[PDB]
Amino acid sequence: LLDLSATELEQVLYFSKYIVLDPKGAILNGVPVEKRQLLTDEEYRELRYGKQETYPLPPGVDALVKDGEEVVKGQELAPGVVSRLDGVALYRFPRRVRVEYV
Amino acid sequence: PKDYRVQPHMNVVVPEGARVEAGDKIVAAIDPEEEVIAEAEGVVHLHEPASILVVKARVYPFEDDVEVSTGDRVAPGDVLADGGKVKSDVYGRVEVDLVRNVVRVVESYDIDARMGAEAIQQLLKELDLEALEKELLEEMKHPSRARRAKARKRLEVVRAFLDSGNRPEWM
Repeated sequence: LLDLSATELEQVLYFSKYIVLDPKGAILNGVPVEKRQLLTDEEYRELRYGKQETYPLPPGVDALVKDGEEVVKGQELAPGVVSRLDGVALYRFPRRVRVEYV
Repeated sequence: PKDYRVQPHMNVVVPEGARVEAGDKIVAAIDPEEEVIAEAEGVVHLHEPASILVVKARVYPFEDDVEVSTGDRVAPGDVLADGGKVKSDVYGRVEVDLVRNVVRVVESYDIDARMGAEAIQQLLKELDLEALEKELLEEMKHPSRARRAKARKRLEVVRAFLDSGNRPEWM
């Protein structure tokens, strides 16, 4: 009746916390909003914060990306940190300011 | 190029790749006095951030005019800044950053979403037995054997709920 996968989809969201995708939505993970389909307990939660992960850097360890700059899923953000999701890169707090001054 | 070691207990109101000449303070420490002033002319850079954090936000720079405030889900097209030349491409909280002179929006949505049986119940309520009947009534004939066996067993179910008086929400 509810056009879900007769056994799998049912059990998956019926007992677990596995989020159902009932009305609404438009943002995607590659393919447009799912009308009746399902998404994992991680997909939902992580939708509100895609890539939003703070990657701490040790002192005396500069970077490989200057502030606001598009990153690749796995691209070495820094010479001591390997990011695990795409998006843009952002800084936090300054410790060094090297730049041409006449 | 003189680096000038800036301690973390000092504020810095300078974006990456900014413009500074011998009169504009760069590292404007929370504490006054001794704080560095503009050393000569040129641009400015920022090295060794303690944290490099990525975000599924998108970058929309501006030179002037900040209309869209902070925290509002902006739809793909709604003017963010620059009078009208800067528009979002996705929903989500808009975090204005006057420091870096750029407004960004974290790609997020107000997706409704449940778990367990209350998840299914409401979806059962929303199921219109009427429209689905016609939809499948066509889905049974026009399509081939692939979708035929599907609509075959599928239609009889709803049809059974119609000539009953018991809505499928009662399950």
